[PDB]
Order: sequence, then C-alpha cells, then structure tokens
Amino acid sequence: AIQMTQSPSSLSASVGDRVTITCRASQGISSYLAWYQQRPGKAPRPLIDSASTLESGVPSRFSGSGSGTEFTLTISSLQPEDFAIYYCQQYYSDPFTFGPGTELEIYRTVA
Amino acid sequence: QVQLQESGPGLLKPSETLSLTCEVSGASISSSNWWNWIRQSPGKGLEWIGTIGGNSGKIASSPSLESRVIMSKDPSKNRFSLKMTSVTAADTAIYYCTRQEQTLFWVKRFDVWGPGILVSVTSAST
Amino acid sequence: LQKLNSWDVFGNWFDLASWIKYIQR
Repeated sequence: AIQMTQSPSSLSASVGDRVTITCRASQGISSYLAWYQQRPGKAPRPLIDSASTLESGVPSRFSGSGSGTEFTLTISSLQPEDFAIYYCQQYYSDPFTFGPGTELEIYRTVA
Repeated sequence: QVQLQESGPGLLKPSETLSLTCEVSGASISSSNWWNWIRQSPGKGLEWIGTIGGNSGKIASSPSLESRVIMSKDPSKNRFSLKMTSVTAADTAIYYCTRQEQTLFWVKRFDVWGPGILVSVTSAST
Repeated sequence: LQKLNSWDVFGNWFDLASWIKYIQR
C-alpha cells in the first residue's frame, strides 16, 4: 500500500482567507492525485483530479498543485460552504488509498 | 449523468455475510468503467475495499479484506454487487458504491458516488 | 506481488466474455 498523509488534521479560518491543505505520499505518484470535499452527512464530492485539474461544478477559487510526493489544495477565498472535511486520494497504484482527512471549521466556538 | 444507488439490508448479525447491490442509472455495467465499493468508518476511516471491471471482470480488493470480500456484476439487471464475510462488528460502517472512468492504460478518480448505505452488525434495533 | 496493472485496464476496453460465448454457440 501507499501511505497517504495530510497536514494539518485541523485548521480554523474565516471567510476571505487563503487556506491551504497539503497532502503527502510514500512514493512519487506523478499527478495521479484527487481531492474530495465531504460536508459531513452526505457522501464525498470530487473537487480536483490529476492534482491540478478541477471537476465540473467546482468554484474557480479552488486550486490544486503538485506532481510527485507532496501536493497542495488551495482555496483562494474561504466561503460559508467550504467548512467541510477534505480528503486527498492517490490512484497511481492499487490498493487505492486516501489521506487521513483535513478538518476546516469557523470561528467563535465553545472550543 | 451516471447515478449510483446502493441497496441491500442494513441489518446484520456478527460473523456472517452481508450483500449490497449498486444500481447504475446512467451507463451500462458492461462498459470501459470500473465499479468500486468504498468503506467509511469514523475510526477506521475512508477505505477502498474493492473494484471490478465492467468488460474484463478483473477483480481487485484491499489486502486486508481480499480474504473475506467478493465482487460481482449483473449486467442483465444493470447492477453490481459486493459481499463481505466474517463480518466483525468493527466493519460496521457506511458503504458507498463508486466508479472510475479510465484512460487507455490506467484508472481515474472516483467521479461519482452513491448516497452511502449504513449497515450495522448487531442483534438490536436502531 | 501481482497487482492491478495497465494490461488489465487496457483489457477492460474489450468484453471478451460476451464474444467467447458467441463462439461457444
């Protein structure tokens, strides 16, 4: 298998901030990397494929980059609906593996 | 517009066998696609379990579950199915059915997912 | 170990089963 990691597992920002998740892999998986957004409750939603190519219906603010071991998902301006869980997944070889997931929430919380 | 819909029972007994079926509502099962099943638990996490090719029928599973997982496809009914045995309650999770398009020589992302099916292994109600 | 490779995927471009049945007829 291929160890898929993701940093940070947690992150808090507010509307307007450029946030960035990073995704690491054991081996050089070229560009065979996809990003999914899962608003808890419903099922995952693909955002990026080939690391730097976004699906249909994906706002332009979302961005992806990377070509090997470490990749980046980059939201250029946060929004009320982006406060979801973000998974990165490699499909370079089987077994197909996902990252641990990265949390993204709002402000003014009981903590 | 491919649309996937899981089915099957969400009521299971420990150390047994579950059967789920994914009705495809946008493309033929016997196509140049790959029909996958995906497993999501809070602690065990989002895990790939299996896949089967619409044309070749080649099957592949996770090293952990290959020993206790089975793949199938019924094109006559335009569905594909999976069945996992020795169902320890730790396997209790959400099970999505997805698919991968493919290039000439390799697969692609999971472009389409089903709503997800909650199958729990226990002798009680919920 | 034996894994899912490109030959398998390239083979998924053809439905050999259906036409092998056409032969058995």
